[PDB]
Amino acid sequence: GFFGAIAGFLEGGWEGMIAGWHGYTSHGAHGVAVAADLKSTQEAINKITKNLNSLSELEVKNLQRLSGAMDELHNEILELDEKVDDLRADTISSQIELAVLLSNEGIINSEDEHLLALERKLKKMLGPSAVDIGNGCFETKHKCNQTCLDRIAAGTFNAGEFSLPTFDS
Amino acid sequence: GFFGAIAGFLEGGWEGMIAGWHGYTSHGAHGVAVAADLKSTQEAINKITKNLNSLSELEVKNLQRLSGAMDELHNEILELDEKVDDLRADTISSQIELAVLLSNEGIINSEDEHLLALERKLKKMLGPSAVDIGNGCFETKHKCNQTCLDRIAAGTFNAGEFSLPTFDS
Amino acid sequence: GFFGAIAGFLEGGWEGMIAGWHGYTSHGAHGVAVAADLKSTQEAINKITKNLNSLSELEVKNLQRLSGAMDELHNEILELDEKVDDLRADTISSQIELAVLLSNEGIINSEDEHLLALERKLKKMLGPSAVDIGNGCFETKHKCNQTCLDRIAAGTFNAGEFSLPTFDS
Amino acid sequence: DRICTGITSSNSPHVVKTATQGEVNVTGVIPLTTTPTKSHFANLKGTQTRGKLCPNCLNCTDLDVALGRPKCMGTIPSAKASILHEVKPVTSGCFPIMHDRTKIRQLPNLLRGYENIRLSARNVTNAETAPGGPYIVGTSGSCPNVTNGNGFFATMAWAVPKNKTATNPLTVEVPYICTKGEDQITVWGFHSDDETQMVKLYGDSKPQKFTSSANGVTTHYVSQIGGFPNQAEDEGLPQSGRIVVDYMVQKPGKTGTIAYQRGVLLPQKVWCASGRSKVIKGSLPLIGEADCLHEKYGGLNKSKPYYTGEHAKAIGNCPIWVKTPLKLANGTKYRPPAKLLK
Amino acid sequence: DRICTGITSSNSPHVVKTATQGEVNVTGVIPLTTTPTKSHFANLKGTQTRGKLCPNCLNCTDLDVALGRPKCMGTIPSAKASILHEVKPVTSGCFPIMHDRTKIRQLPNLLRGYENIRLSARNVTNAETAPGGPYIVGTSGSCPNVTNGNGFFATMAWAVPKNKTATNPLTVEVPYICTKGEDQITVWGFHSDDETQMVKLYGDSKPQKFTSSANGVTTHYVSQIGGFPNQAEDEGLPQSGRIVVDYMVQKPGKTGTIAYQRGVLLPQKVWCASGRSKVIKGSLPLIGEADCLHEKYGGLNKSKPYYTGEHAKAIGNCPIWVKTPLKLANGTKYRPPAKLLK
Amino acid sequence: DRICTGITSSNSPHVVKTATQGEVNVTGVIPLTTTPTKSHFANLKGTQTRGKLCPNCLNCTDLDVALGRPKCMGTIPSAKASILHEVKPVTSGCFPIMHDRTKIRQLPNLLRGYENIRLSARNVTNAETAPGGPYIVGTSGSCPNVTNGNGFFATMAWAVPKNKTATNPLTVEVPYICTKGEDQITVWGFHSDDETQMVKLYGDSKPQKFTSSANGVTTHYVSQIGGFPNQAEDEGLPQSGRIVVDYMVQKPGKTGTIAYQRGVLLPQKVWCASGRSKVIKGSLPLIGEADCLHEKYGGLNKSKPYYTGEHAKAIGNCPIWVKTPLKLANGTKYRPPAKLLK
Ligand SMILES: *[C@@H]1O[C@H](CO)[C@@H](O[C@@H]2O[C@H](CO)[C@@H](O)[C@H](O)[C@H]2NC(C)=O)[C@H](O)[C@H]1NC(C)=O
Ligand SMILES: *[C@@H]1O[C@H](CO)[C@@H](O[C@@H]2O[C@H](CO)[C@@H](O)[C@H](O)[C@H]2NC(C)=O)[C@H](O)[C@H]1NC(C)=O
Ligand SMILES: *[C@@H]1O[C@H](CO)[C@@H](O[C@@H]2O[C@H](CO)[C@@H](O)[C@H](O)[C@H]2NC(C)=O)[C@H](O)[C@H]1NC(C)=O
Ligand SMILES: *[C@@H]1O[C@H](CO)[C@@H](O[C@@H]2O[C@H](CO)[C@@H](O)[C@H](O)[C@H]2NC(C)=O)[C@H](O)[C@H]1NC(C)=O
Ligand SMILES: *[C@@H]1O[C@H](CO)[C@@H](O[C@@H]2O[C@H](CO)[C@@H](O)[C@H](O)[C@H]2NC(C)=O)[C@H](O)[C@H]1NC(C)=O
Ligand SMILES: *[C@@H]1O[C@H](CO)[C@@H](O[C@@H]2O[C@H](CO)[C@@H](O)[C@H](O)[C@H]2NC(C)=O)[C@H](O)[C@H]1NC(C)=O
Ligand SMILES: *[C@@H]1O[C@H](CO)[C@@H](O[C@H]2O[C@H](CO)[C@@H](O)[C@H](O)[C@H]2NC(C)=O)[C@H](O)[C@H]1NC(C)=O
Ligand SMILES: *[C@@H]1O[C@H](CO)[C@@H](O[C@H]2O[C@H](CO)[C@@H](O)[C@H](O)[C@H]2NC(C)=O)[C@H](O)[C@H]1NC(C)=O
Ligand SMILES: *[C@@H]1O[C@H](CO)[C@@H](O[C@H]2O[C@H](CO)[C@@H](O)[C@H](O)[C@H]2NC(C)=O)[C@H](O)[C@H]1NC(C)=O
Ligand SMILES: *[C@@H]1O[C@H](CO)[C@@H](O[C@H]2O[C@H](CO)[C@@H](O)[C@H](O)[C@H]2NC(C)=O)[C@H](O)[C@H]1NC(C)=O
Ligand SMILES: *[C@@H]1O[C@H](CO)[C@@H](O[C@H]2O[C@H](CO)[C@@H](O)[C@H](O)[C@H]2NC(C)=O)[C@H](O)[C@H]1NC(C)=O
Ligand SMILES: *[C@@H]1O[C@H](CO)[C@@H](O[C@H]2O[C@H](CO)[C@@H](O)[C@H](O)[C@H]2NC(C)=O)[C@H](O)[C@H]1NC(C)=O
Ligand SMILES: *[C@@H]1O[C@H](CO)[C@@H](O)[C@H](O)[C@H]1NC(C)=O
Ligand SMILES: *[C@@H]1O[C@H](CO)[C@@H](O)[C@H](O)[C@H]1NC(C)=O
Ligand SMILES: *[C@@H]1O[C@H](CO)[C@@H](O)[C@H](O)[C@H]1NC(C)=O
Ligand SMILES: *[C@@H]1O[C@H](CO)[C@@H](O)[C@H](O)[C@H]1NC(C)=O
Ligand SMILES: *[C@@H]1O[C@H](CO)[C@@H](O)[C@H](O)[C@H]1NC(C)=O
Ligand SMILES: *[C@@H]1O[C@H](CO)[C@@H](O)[C@H](O)[C@H]1NC(C)=O
Ligand SMILES: *[C@H]1O[C@H](CO)[C@@H](O)[C@H](O)[C@H]1NC(C)=O
Ligand SMILES: *[C@H]1O[C@H](CO)[C@@H](O)[C@H](O)[C@H]1NC(C)=O
Ligand SMILES: *[C@H]1O[C@H](CO)[C@@H](O)[C@H](O)[C@H]1NC(C)=O
Repeated sequence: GFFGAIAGFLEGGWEGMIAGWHGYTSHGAHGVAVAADLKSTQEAINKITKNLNSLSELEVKNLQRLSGAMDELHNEILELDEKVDDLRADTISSQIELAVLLSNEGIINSEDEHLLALERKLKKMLGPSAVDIGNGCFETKHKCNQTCLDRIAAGTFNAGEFSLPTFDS
Repeated sequence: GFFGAIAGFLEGGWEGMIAGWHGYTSHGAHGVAVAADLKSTQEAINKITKNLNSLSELEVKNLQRLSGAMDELHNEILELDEKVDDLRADTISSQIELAVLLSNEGIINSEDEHLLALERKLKKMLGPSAVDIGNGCFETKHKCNQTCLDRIAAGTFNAGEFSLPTFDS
Repeated sequence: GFFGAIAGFLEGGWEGMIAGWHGYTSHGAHGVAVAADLKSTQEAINKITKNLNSLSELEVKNLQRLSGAMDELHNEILELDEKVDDLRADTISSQIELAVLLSNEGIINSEDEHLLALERKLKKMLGPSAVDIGNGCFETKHKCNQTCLDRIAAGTFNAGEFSLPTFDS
Repeated sequence: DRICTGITSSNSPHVVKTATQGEVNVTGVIPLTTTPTKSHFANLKGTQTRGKLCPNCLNCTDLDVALGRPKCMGTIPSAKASILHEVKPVTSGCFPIMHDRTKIRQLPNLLRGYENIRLSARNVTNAETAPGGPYIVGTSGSCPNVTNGNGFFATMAWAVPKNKTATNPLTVEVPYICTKGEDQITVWGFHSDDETQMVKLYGDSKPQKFTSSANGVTTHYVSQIGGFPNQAEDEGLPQSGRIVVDYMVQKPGKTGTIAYQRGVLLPQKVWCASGRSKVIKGSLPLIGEADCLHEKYGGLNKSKPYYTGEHAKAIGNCPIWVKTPLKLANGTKYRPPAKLLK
Repeated sequence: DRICTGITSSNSPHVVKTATQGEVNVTGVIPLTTTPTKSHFANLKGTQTRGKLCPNCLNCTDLDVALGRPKCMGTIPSAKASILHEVKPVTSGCFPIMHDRTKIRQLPNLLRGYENIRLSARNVTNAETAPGGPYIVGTSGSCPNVTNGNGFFATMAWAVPKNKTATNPLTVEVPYICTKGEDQITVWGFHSDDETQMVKLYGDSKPQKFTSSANGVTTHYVSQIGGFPNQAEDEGLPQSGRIVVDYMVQKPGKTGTIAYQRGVLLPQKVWCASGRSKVIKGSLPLIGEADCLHEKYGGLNKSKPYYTGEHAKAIGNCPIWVKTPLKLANGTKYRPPAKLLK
Repeated sequence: DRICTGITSSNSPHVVKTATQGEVNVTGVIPLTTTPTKSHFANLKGTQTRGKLCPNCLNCTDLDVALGRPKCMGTIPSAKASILHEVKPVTSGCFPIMHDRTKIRQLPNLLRGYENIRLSARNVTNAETAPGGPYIVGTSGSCPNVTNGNGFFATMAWAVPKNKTATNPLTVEVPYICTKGEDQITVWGFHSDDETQMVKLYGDSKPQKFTSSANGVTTHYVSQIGGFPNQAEDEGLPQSGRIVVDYMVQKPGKTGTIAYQRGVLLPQKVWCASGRSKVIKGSLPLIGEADCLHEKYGGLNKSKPYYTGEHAKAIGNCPIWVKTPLKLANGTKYRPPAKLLK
């Protein structure tokens, strides 16, 4: 989105990313590695779930026939009653239309904030010898093929497996 | 929230943090230090204040009796009038319900963006010798006990008090 | 905004910034340089455009006279009909009022996220020899006057033009 | 080596509405919409659903029942949810009525309006003691009493006078007579017949004038003597005359006024009613249980929060109508697959 | 050494509604809700509040006043906010009326509808010159004039004829007669009495027919001769007869039509009214000043933006009704205290 | 050297509404508001717009046309959007009517309600064969037939009896007679004249009683004999008498009832109507084409999504009314220019 275009991220899909929505790519002599993160994809699915439950709660009075209307005597009153039903419906519909759209805007945009987090999770585990590009990428003093990256995706990665300095929580 | 879980922040309360909502923790030989920031907690209270004033402005037409109704003659018209009042009320209530909830979502989430800022304020004052973990934390070449951290919280901190390089605005 | 005040950014206008909304300032022996970024200002104008198109789509039933009302016979029914029109209007107006305000809050706030991105775009091109302050600023090992900064604004900047290390995408 | 964050590219045929980015393609979605499909109605879940106004009061119209037709005098169950199957309810026997001359047909549905309706503990006005000459409570063939003979609507009395003489309009006062703060529904009308039979049943052969007042609502009728429309919604051939019948509605503690001459059907057994059952228009051979009743889609149960289609009155636990099929993003924006790298 | 950002943990008993995170516990909250509590009504702040339709026109009903009862002929203050204390307003003296036979009781409240109401500069129709025989303006005991003797509602004339003879229906034409584009409220009715007194006051002892037309609205009555209900809402014992009285409503420049026989109470002093005062149902011995008037909670002044409780018509500067108690987060999400570190 | 991100400072006179920051000054804005300005009406874009109910049926009132005035018997175009220029429509010729005694004036506008309206294929009731003595179809001077002589509203028959004798009320039965599920609008009334002319045209000089019933709606009139208001909205001097005229509305398959004596204007050619044209109040010498028709601002075409000003009924493709002038931020928050640096 607007953040991704400006701070030169990549509007690139990685159709390799099967098991998840957001994760890491890994580049070098091995070619390109790709791995989903199974918490960013889960945490995104949560919000959405709870957002549904949110949209569902809304209650709107039943809207029914008029108790003392009378279908041949009171047509003009009965007619205004339809107007009422129509307007009510058309009103509450536009409101919901808004609620959802807002809701979507939320979800859609939040995606970039996943990526952004996922980067910071990465920065931790790569240790102080890595170099934060700003790209959403890191130049690392060691090679990282598919296996290495999968540890990165799982949070069972350890720098110094390639003897390099490490932050320890 | 979703950002905090992914980029391994800490879902930890610091019930030490009395004078404020967000601030800094400090770790080492001294144990753990904790300090509130009295601008992040203030700037959060602002938004909320102005958000109240926002919710308050809303005006909705009075909704009253019918000028020429007549309480024994025109019951069917008078009845539809209630319908009208009920629907109106139930409609405008669901709308407000939405406005507030959205408003809350806003405030609740924004909290993470405080933390995130508060980090960047910290990064400045720790100088170029510190190491940004990505954790929302910094590995620093010097010790920081309660006193030091309180200067950090106040913005009257200076690296090189432990003779280390300094950014000067 | 709240982010900008906390993480000590600058609530400063640069009335020099003519051709755009957000961009870079540059500081040193040359004095102060200023340059707009012609994608952050464009990407901001986009959102807004598409947000207008969004607000415009909303459709609300016509709201007209009653088919069988009759202007001297049915005044009480005719009167409730006005009530209906008034309420409808006052309701749908408050809703739109909300939609726009939310919309504005969105746009207004998003500005800080531009700045934030624009920083990260900068970090890339300045290479690994620069120093991220956290200020939204970078201490750079070379001088940058108006010309240099304009390359920075255009994305045709290259470190190592002042022989310094470079990230290459 | 460079390690980076990325997002997925995949099948994104679903499109979604956003404020800032226009309309965008998305990985997947949770739909919030359904179009329901027309089906038979059903007993509304957390309630009880009115049928013929009187089940167990078998083989009769609601109008029949309403009018207090001899057999059709069964007992009414209370309900909080009623259905309207007859926009124009019919009579299925008894004495020929010229329905289309009074708001009368709707009486069943007025009654349907209420939670509680009852036939009547007592009858409003003493048929014989009524102003005017002493009346034989007219009893009529073609309205079979249970045994048989002369059964006439519990609703009202066929006021035939001994001492057959023309009358200057008289005023009966129909009092309140209903338990609690119930609504009272009074009922009444007039018989009129051909030239000769008129003079025979009442000493007169003249159009007869009738006026009722109730809560500022006034109605005035004029009887017909000869050439009545074919009888319909009745039984068989006392074609002699017809009944014009009406209802009168009395709010708690209000009184009514009927001015009348000859042919008067004085009110007798009179409806007391109270409470408000939720009413809808439904074509009804009721089948089963649904979450919610839609004037059109009929029996329906709640799957998704909203529905698309024809808006209508719907009662119970109903999905909210919505302009157009809505979808919640459950995925990410479409991203074209990348070799856009170096 | 590691320096980090953190948030607080503290007492978080308050819960809040969010879209993305479900319902969450929070440090503190600003409530936006109150339940008000039933209390006495009050004069609405930025306006003036109607009481007995006529204060200073002491010890009289609004109906009394409306009808133009002799003493109760005081002057009406304008207001933009009116209260309805009588759903069924009463008469407290003068000549026995059979109220429950006409929309009449509501007249006070119809009038209350308006910003401006006035008794009348002039009277509509010349009582004596009226069609039919020359009429003595009937004056009646039991409606004490200020001195005493025979005071009869300024509203209408008791049309008693010299030359006592039965009448075929006559038509008076009640013209517009109101300043500006005011609403005209006409008033009228008929007296009727027992067999003998009838013949005495008017040469006839026959039910009398009355029909009014005004703006396509038509009403028809038939007088009663003997056996009137006990008199109530009156004074003392001209039990001889009773008055049936009605009102007629005339829009700017419209004319009215009353057909009548004997007993006619021709309209006289006639209401002109204009503007729209906001009306509410309130039980009223008015006390003090409130921000806002609630049909139920009554006198109430604005604390928080919304309120919870019973919805009702409310006028002025009122908090908005709301489904359920709402709260705005003024704190942070609950965070369990941490030793979750190493 | 330090390179930094910054935002602009510039002319920021426009202010905007936000939730979190209160009201803020902004670089620039896209306005979403306009106040329209009063102007002449126009033919509504994607439809056709009613004028005099009958164009090509020249120099006549809609009321004239409605009533079936001799010349004014042209053919009605269908439209889906109608305008109301006459709140009180007038008659411009023919026989003196006492308009203000019946809902009649509104007939044009009732008709305007519909998409399709038609004069009538046939006439409802056989004028001569009608109950009562054989009637000469009264033909009246002052309502010029096209040639001339005696033209009387196609709407109804002037029922003059040979065998001039007083009548006890008779009942005509006006059947349905309309194609499809059309609405039937019946029409009728009564003539009455001065003492002598009465006896001459009908053997009687007595007020005449008329009562119609249609779908539970009942109306009762009483004719006038002498002293009629000046004739207006007519031609010239058969001042002898006047017509009181009314309309009756018949839903699909419903029947009507008119009780009558002498002066009866039996219904003849009778409106069939169907479909629903959207109606608005507009002062109308129609000029051109607009996007949208506003009861006040009149002809108007869509510039911005909303408008500010007076709310009113508006049809077509209309901007949405809005409380107050709204603006969308198209810029950045105001930032005071900086030397706030070191
Ligand atoms: C984005 O969504 C649209 C449909 O939601 C896709 O384009 C559609 O292609 C199908 C093919 O059967 C058509 O039925 C639709 O009419 C097309 N959409 C419209 C309205 O133009 C599109 O392919 C999706 N994804 C991509 C990759 O753009
Ligand atoms: C909607 O939900 C109800 C369950 O609450 C379904 O009711 C079942 O209907 C069938 C036949 O009509 C009965 O045999 C069952 O007894 C009912 N409940 C169950 C499942 O045990 C209803 O049919 C559902 N769908 C529709 C179309 O109304
Ligand atoms: C979060 O809020 C809820 C109440 O808002 C707290 O749980 C409640 O405990 C009180 C004790 O008196 C009960 O009255 C409520 O019924 C409980 N809530 C419900 C509805 O379950 C809870 O303790 C708060 N904070 C924490 C730490 O979870
Ligand atoms: C709501 O606000 C008004 C003030 O505007 C209160 O009115 C006061 O009422 C008391 C007694 O009824 C008087 O003595 C004062 O003169 C009034 N105003 C003041 C405070 O000087 C009103 O009582 C408030 N609350 C209620 C319950 O209506
Ligand atoms: C922010 O906006 C307001 C107006 O939108 C500016 O202040 C206004 O100055 C003009 C001068 O003609 C007045 O007409 C307005 O009445 C003033 N506004 C109000 C309501 O106080 C203000 O100057 C703008 N920008 C800045 C720099 O604050
Ligand atoms: C609103 O839009 C329409 C165009 O759809 C304008 O209609 C033009 O009106 C003029 C004179 O009334 C005609 O000469 C043109 O034929 C019409 N269309 C055009 C531009 O070719 C209408 O005038 C516009 N504005 C108003 C005030 O209604
Ligand atoms: C049904 O109608 C008859 C009248 O037609 C009612 O009573 C009649 O029959 C009785 C035989 O048991 C006689 O004792 C009555 O005298 C007779 N009524 C007459 C005409 O005077 C009878 O009550 C009705 N059925 C019921 C409900 O019992
Ligand atoms: C939202 O999308 C996800 C996929 O993007 C849905 O599927 C997930 O949850 C399933 C539970 O039925 C699991 O079995 C899957 O592991 C998981 N993803 C898949 C398809 O492999 C999720 O259910 C979707 N809908 C909802 C209810 O939010
Ligand atoms: C009250 O009523 C009386 C009539 O009952 C009105 O006038 C009467 O008394 C007068 C004494 O001053 C006489 O001069 C009148 O002739 C007499 N009226 C009759 C019966 O002819 C009197 O005007 C009324 N009070 C007022 C308002 O002055
Ligand atoms: C919102 O919360 C804060 C506390 O979280 C409230 O209290 C603050 O403001 C007070 C003004 O009355 C100060 O006295 C306090 O310093 C400060 N915090 C505390 C309690 O020590 C604030 O008022 C709350 N409500 C509003 C109006 O937003
Ligand atoms: C206009 O009115 C006259 C009646 O006033 C209608 O017919 C009359 O004139 C005819 C001459 O062609 C005669 O043949 C008729 O006998 C005569 N009618 C009478 C009074 O009996 C005439 O039809 C009307 N105009 C039209 C529509 O032709
Ligand atoms: C929103 O603001 C921008 C300026 O902030 C508007 O102008 C831009 O677009 C113009 C198209 O007419 C270009 O000619 C300009 O290059 C550009 N900026 C300027 C004024 O130099 C934009 O149109 C505004 N309004 C809309 C429609 O969003
Ligand atoms: C990654 O590199 C190591 C070599 O040290 C190797 O053991 C591992 O198999 C590699 N992963 C793959 C599958 O490419
Ligand atoms: C922090 O360390 C310094 C030692 O240089 C000391 O002066 C100060 O008191 C310490 N703060 C506390 C209270 O722990
Ligand atoms: C910036 O510096 C270089 C000196 O190497 C010079 O060529 C260029 O003109 C300078 N730009 C300006 C205009 O200050
Ligand atoms: C009926 O007849 C009686 C006695 O024959 C007679 O006195 C009376 O007038 C008649 N009834 C009435 C009330 O007309
Ligand atoms: C009243 O009496 C007069 C004279 O005695 C008489 O001529 C007249 O007919 C009567 N009034 C009316 C209008 O009947
Ligand atoms: C009209 O006159 C005829 C014959 O002269 C007469 O028999 C009849 O009674 C009169 N018409 C009616 C129905 O009164
Ligand atoms: C009520 O009056 C009727 C006449 O309708 C009478 O026959 C009956 O006995 C009375 N009540 C009863 C016991 O049904
Ligand atoms: C109005 O007519 C009345 C009769 O109601 C008459 O007594 C009175 O004098 C007239 N007007 C006045 C001056 O009250
Ligand atoms: C319909 O009846 C009228 C009397 O209104 C008669 O003159 C006419 O011939 C009939 N129909 C026609 C052909 O106009």
